Amino acid sequence: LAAGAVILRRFAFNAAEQLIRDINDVASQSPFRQMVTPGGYTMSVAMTNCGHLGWTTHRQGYLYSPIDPQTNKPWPAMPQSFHNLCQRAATAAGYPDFQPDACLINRYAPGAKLSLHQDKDEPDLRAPIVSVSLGLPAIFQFGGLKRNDPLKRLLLEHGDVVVWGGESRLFYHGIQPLKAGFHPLTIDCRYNLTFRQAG
Ligand SMILES: O=C(O)CCC(=O)C(=O)O
Ligand SMILES: [Fe+2]
Repeated sequence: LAAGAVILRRFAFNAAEQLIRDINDVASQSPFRQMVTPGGYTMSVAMTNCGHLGWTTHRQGYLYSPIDPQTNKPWPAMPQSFHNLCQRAATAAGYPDFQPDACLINRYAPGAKLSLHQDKDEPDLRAPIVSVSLGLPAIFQFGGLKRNDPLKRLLLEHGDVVVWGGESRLFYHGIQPLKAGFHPLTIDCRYNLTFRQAG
């Protein structure tokens, strides 16, 4: 249960293969990299971005940049497959006007994890975030408006799309260590795309 959240399991099943081809295309321009947090610690999840803006870590904290700090070049353009799926999911969830200008791409290797955090780097917290999972299943955990609220667990599997809007948009959340396994399309990892209106 998550007020404001719209869970569309297997919604992206049909576009999965194409999405994976485009993730590889994006990674060819802006390679996956394990960003270092302001405290000086390497994240276990590997990331990259496509679209006008990209989420990244900085010395002063977190922020969106139109330039890839590693390549010093713009992030790859938002592929059509990405925009089309996000549009259908957003509209289906009730957000037909949602127009993302950034897509953070996370890659989870076996054991990779993402500790509890809030996504508050966006200008308007009223705009939802569309999440698309691919490959191996992962346990998504979330709490409440506070970092010490009751944590709930939700398994996200290949093709699962969740539109995080309303109150859920501000919930603390994370991903538990990815259990080892095999998937025909991603082999041994999980991918997650999150579309955001960062501009
Ligand atoms: O991988 C996930 O399902 C969570 C992605 C996320 O919330 C983020 O990276 O900010
Ligand atoms: Fe997040």
